[PDB]
Amino acid sequence: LAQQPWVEKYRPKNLDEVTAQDHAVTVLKKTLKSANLPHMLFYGPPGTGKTSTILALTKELYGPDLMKSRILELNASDERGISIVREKVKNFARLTVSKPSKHDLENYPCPPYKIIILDEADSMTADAQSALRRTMETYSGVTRFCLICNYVTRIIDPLASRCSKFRFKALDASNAIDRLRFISEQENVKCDDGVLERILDISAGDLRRGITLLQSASKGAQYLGDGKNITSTQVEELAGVVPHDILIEIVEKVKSGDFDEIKKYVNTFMKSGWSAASVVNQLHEYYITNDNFDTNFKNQISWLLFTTDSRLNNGTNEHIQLLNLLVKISQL
Amino acid sequence: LWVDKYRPKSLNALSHNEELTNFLKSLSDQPRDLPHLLLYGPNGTGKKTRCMALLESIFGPGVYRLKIDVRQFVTASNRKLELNVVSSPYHLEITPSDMGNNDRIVIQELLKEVAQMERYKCVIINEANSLTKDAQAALRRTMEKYSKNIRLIMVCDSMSPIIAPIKSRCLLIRCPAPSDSEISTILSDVVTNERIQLETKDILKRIAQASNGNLRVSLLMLESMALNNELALKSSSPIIKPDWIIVIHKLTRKIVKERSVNSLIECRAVLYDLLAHCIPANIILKELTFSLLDVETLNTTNKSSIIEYSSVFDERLSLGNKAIFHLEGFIAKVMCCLD
Amino acid sequence: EKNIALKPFDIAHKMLDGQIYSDIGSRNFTLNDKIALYFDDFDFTPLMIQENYLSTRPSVLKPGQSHLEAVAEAANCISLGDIVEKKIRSSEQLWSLLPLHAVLSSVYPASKVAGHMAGRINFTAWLGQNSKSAKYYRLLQEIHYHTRLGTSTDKIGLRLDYLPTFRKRLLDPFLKQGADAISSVIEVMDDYYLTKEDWDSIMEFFVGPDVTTAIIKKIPATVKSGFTRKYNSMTHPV
Amino acid sequence: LPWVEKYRPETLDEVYGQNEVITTVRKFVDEGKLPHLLFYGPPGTGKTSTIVALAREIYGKNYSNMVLELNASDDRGIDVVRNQIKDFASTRQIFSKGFKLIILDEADAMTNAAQNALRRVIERYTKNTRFCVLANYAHKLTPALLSRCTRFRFQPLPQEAIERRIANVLVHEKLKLSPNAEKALIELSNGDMRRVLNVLQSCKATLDNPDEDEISDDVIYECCGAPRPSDLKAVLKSILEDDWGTAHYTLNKVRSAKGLALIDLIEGIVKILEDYELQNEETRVHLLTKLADIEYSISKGGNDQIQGSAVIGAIKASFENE
Amino acid sequence: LSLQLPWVEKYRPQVLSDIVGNKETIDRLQQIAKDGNMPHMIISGMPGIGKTTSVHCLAHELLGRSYADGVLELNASDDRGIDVVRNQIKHFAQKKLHLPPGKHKIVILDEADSMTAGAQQALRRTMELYSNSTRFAFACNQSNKIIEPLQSRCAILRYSKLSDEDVLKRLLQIIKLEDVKYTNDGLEAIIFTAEGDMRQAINNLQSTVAGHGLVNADNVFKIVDSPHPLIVKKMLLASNLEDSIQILRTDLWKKGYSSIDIVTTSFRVTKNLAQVKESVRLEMIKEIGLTHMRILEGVGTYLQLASMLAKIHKLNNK
Ligand SMILES: Nc1nc2c(ncn2[C@@H]2O[C@H](COP(=O)(O)OP(=O)(O)O)[C@@H](O)[C@H]2O)c(=O)[nH]1
Ligand SMILES: Nc1ncnc2c1ncn2[C@@H]1O[C@H](COP(=O)(O)OP(=O)(O)O)[C@@H](O)[C@H]1O
Ligand SMILES: Nc1ncnc2c1ncn2[C@@H]1O[C@H](COP(=O)(O)OP(=O)(O)O)[C@@H](O)[C@H]1O
Repeated sequence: LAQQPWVEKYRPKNLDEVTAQDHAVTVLKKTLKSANLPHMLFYGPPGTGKTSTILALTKELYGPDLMKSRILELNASDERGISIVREKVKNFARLTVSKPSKHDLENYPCPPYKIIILDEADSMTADAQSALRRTMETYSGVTRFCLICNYVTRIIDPLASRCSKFRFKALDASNAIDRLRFISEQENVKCDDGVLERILDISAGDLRRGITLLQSASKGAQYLGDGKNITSTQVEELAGVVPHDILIEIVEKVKSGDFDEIKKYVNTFMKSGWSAASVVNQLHEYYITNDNFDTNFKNQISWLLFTTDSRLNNGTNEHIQLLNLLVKISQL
Repeated sequence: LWVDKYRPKSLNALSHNEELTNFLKSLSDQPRDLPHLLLYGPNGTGKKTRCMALLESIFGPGVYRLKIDVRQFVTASNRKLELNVVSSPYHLEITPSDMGNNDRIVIQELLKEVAQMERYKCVIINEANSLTKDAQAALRRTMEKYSKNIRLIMVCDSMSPIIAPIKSRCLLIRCPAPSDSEISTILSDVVTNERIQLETKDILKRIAQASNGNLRVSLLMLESMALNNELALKSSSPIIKPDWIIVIHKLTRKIVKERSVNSLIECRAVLYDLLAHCIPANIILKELTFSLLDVETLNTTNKSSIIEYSSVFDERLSLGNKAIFHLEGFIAKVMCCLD
Repeated sequence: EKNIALKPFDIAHKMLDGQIYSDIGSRNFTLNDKIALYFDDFDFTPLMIQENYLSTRPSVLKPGQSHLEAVAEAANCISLGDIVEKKIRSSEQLWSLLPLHAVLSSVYPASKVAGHMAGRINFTAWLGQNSKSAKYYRLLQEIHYHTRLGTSTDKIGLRLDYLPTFRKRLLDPFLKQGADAISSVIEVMDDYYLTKEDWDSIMEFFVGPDVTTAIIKKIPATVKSGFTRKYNSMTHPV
Repeated sequence: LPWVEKYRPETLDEVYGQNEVITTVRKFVDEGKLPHLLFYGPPGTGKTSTIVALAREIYGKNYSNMVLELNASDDRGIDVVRNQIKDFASTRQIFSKGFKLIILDEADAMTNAAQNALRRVIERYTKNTRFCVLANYAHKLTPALLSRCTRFRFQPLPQEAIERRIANVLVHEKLKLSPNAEKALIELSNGDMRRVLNVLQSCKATLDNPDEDEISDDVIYECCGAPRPSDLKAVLKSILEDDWGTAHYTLNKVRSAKGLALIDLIEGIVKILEDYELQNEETRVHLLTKLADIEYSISKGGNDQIQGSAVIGAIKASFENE
Repeated sequence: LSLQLPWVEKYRPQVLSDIVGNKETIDRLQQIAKDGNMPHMIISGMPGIGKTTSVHCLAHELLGRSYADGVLELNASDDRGIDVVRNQIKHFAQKKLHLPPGKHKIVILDEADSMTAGAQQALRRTMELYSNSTRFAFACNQSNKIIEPLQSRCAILRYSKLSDEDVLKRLLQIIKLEDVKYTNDGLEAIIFTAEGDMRQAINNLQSTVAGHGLVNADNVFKIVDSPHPLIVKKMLLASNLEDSIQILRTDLWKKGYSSIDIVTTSFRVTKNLAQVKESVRLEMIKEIGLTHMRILEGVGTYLQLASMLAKIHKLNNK
């Protein structure tokens, strides 16, 4: 087949192929049984199957052929704000509804409305969501909106009231690793022990990021050409994750507490090119979930890490911020 | 200059980071399926050289037939903008951060023009980490749209300012700075090519250590030292440092020696002199901080206070507008903690 | 009319007076009056305060507080006021933050170091330095445009790393060889598409011990005349 | 039809709360006069309700031929809606009352140029048309636009009147509402009657058996998409009592499963902590300062896990002061 | 009450001697009217300081009571466009009118900052074309938005925020022109709300007179949208943090007041807290401004106000 992202390639086709989402799948099947389809609001952890399930529902509603004409997939995270997204929605709604063929009508319901899908709707501002609600109520006759978001509480009350809400449970690690293993076996990807587990850990359970990272690792293995199994260090390099050995060395340097030793180690470390934000994230993960530190140490170090992350997010010098963070922790 | 005369013009001519060279050679073996690249690492390590070497491996030596042109763009309020675009018969190089916040429209217009004019043409974006978030979103949209004819090779020093959506669509490649042995080998090759007399090879090791892994800095330092010593480097030959670094070290010694308001006024004068001659404020702050931390007379408490104030005022510089306001505050805070 | 130029000096002198910061002086001259003093000329008052707040002899020092600590606090507040000013000038609707900028840039920093003016109220030097920095950045941009093909660096890298070495190839040979180094200097300039104007501009970027004004002045006029004559007598790459 | 339109009162007798505004408006209706009016305040106070009540009391059966309602947020912008205003002002009828009436809603959501256009239009048609401007705040408008219309500030309705209206809606719609659901709805809508009616109508639709089922507070919170107090209380209890690992796990699990943003979680936890009886005031000072800093940092982006652990540490550290 | 022209224009002055704001501007305008040589002028400043009224008075002081063609006012940000406004200006300037020697026409360019560089250059060309009979006064927001070729020929008048004394002096005119029953607290409240804004002060006075007639603080702040300064003062000066938070939550946040209004009123009240040492007032103002900046960046929550109160309480109790 032609080159295609593995995220789009391995989306479930129909509702019956969505795993670990039986509650939302059942409610959506019941809604599909009814002729009227209300506005929908898909929320849950990222990479659980929101877009996959809405696409499967659309394909069951319209059929594989008519689906492309009745769907406007938009992402609300793009800049220029309300104007572009609302103008595109208005143009799609004012566009004449495509006439289904004889085959489409006899085999699929082909309802007379066109589904509009907004991704990352929670990132919209309050004014943007109010304008979206205005647009939804203006063209409510011929368009049904589906909002995909991670947090339902970020959606304003007037907009959330108009939409039936479907909660997607976070994927069990077993289900995610089984899906990744199936994808790897289908694509003939050689992996060592714990490579898929490492991919899931790096992606924090996000199956979308896990699939993307697996595809990148497969491409890197093809580039290497040796035919050997993909290793954990390769996926760590691809994801921009500092090796655990360097993190342990940083922890030991902090524990010793010498200012000059810490400064020298940070100077050496900044030459390797590892991202400082990744170091801060991994230090947070190591220290917070460690049973060898008491409550007061974690109370202080959480604020230290928060301050360092806030300063790093402002576009500052990584070397100075990392050195300050490591020096402050060594004094705890 | 020797830094430019002996720059590797091909993937075979690279001498350090062998694994990265092998990876880049494999990428050129399949030109059709070339992914978008994001190259990150310390400054002066060979990122641009490797970009050009990969381009030469794909398209041939014609990538080095570079010509420069000025493209004129217009924005909403008829503000004519000019951007310098270095072009070849095969690729383009742009630095949209030169346009400030107007980088978004420039990127959109130029990428649309290149896509319309078109197997594909590579666009190299320098200082990708300093792009605005809106510009990065526009770059992601152009990646999604014109991926058939446009392949992006972004170069940055830190990958953190890059937005997450871009990172997923690009191949992250890490360029560690060369070790001291590799820098010494490169300098040895340069001095053998230029016929420079060396009393001992330890001179090259000292130059490598003084450069702190910056290959460009080490090469330029070697050239400067050779010219000073009549093309004959001795074991007693001093390491030559740039003028601004010498000024900053003098300022550090002045701050450590005396801590008073008059000293602060004279430090203000020195900082004005440095800023007026195209020395960036962040560079001044970093050099001043790391010169202060190297003073032997200071104790642990003083150094901790210095690094904390450096972090605070680095954030304030990034969020600020007038550079001299923050550097003076940092120096004033440092003087109080030492006294 | 003609006293407009003297108005920022009067405002800076009045706001740094330590009398109006004592209890009686505060009662006679309230905080509203000080913010109004800022708003008399809001373009120059923050600059004048930042310029002149090191030249005072503080009389409002707290017990156990030195002059340097008050200066550090004033500088910290001035930095915060600069951040506020940047946020104000960004967009246009943030004019409501003008009193906050007044306090953070003019009133509060003056409160810490208020006293007797030890000398004279000097006009702000930030405007001239900003113009000088802009001019030198334009010159650096032009030089980078000329030398971009031959060098692998950005503009800042060109200033920090390349230019110190260019000095040893474009100016140092004149000191040791005289007019005999004209050919080598021209050859180096040709390799980077550097004109005589670029050669003049490059020598203006050096600071500290590397200043070239006196060194260039000490070069014999015959050497410079021969250099420019030889440059004008031959064609150059463009 | 939306329940907002269905239960909009047809006469001034059914309006509550704003006794002074009702009396002043009733004087205008009794005398048959209609001057320029400016109604402003929190949403859901009954501005449009009062104006339509007075218009239907004055004009009567010919309400459609006398008035026109407009929204400043419509797709037509400002020029096209001004053209519509001109077209309505140029309407000719066989018989008509003293003046026309045009309703402009959300006037404060327009640029100063649109306010200038409205200023230049208001006195243009005074001879045969009267203008009313609706907004959330009056001082937020440009001063010259403020002076063209009579000031009438609207204040949030008392809770007793809101409860009476909710009971009336319940008995009219044959809805069964738990008292806890009533308290949750009143707290969430904080006096906005439009929010109350919209949530009540939407909750009825979600009932598989609307004729016999009862709406619980869980249904209300699901419909509004708001953090449940029970979840926030559980998170706070885990933070205060359990160790760091348990608190971190509980916070992440709850706010990922229930889909609560970290900023909304912080807001809810702050609201809950206000009722706590703390012996030391430094506890409150540290809590407020640290939580505000974290909330500000969240708006700029940053690491989400780090911010969550920062919230946990800020809450734990402050309570060390007892 | 019947249909009345608003007092923002009904009782506008018609002579330069009856204007109190910007005494330097008054002196210069009187001198220019006496001399008869009208120069170019920039009168940019914050809105509501009555620059349009001042130039309107200046026109009829330079000339006689002639207004039909000698005085023109227009908005540079008009919906009709820059070209239409420029054409109207050219038509007015080229329109012949009986002018006394030296008494040139005056054109007021309200909101002149909207003019681009090319539009400003075209306006300069038009001014040079009609320099023998026309002069320009620019009523824009900012002087820095006007190009140097225009500014070099203008007599720079740096209009700034009016002081409370000027506001009181100007409002005394309306006070004596209207049958006002009032108390000192009411006038103090009216001056407090405007804060140097003449148009806002006049509008608030007219609204208070229309609504209640009597001018007392309670009715004035029942008219005004801003939170009552007494409530904010009680919130700020409370010796116990829980009392401050309780006052906030009950009287300000639950009353529908926006966070912006709350921080603005807190900033205004803290400036005038004469019973508190000025250093403490400066610290409190710094905290209030920090929370104001946080609100203007889009946070604007109740937690920010609570933290502001906590920091102010920490400062007060040391
Ligand atoms: N001999 C040699 N020189 C190198 C190599 N890599 C980089 N350099 C030198 O390093 C200098 C600066 O590298 P540059 O392209 O600016 O990398 P960047 O600034 O980090 O993107 C170039 O002038 C090269 O001469 C290498 O592999 N071999
Ligand atoms: N329940 C599921 N069953 C099978 N695959 C899934 C499921 N959820 C996610 N995926 C995988 O994740 C990828 C895309 O995830 P997506 O549904 O876009 O995440 P999100 O829920 O954030 O929209 C698809 O390739 C799909 O194979
Ligand atoms: N004081 C009140 N008395 C009775 N009903 C009210 C009152 N205020 C609001 N309502 C109800 O709220 C509904 C819509 O309120 P509305 O007037 O649209 O709010 P807004 O003032 O934002 O326009 C109306 O149907 C009305 O029945």
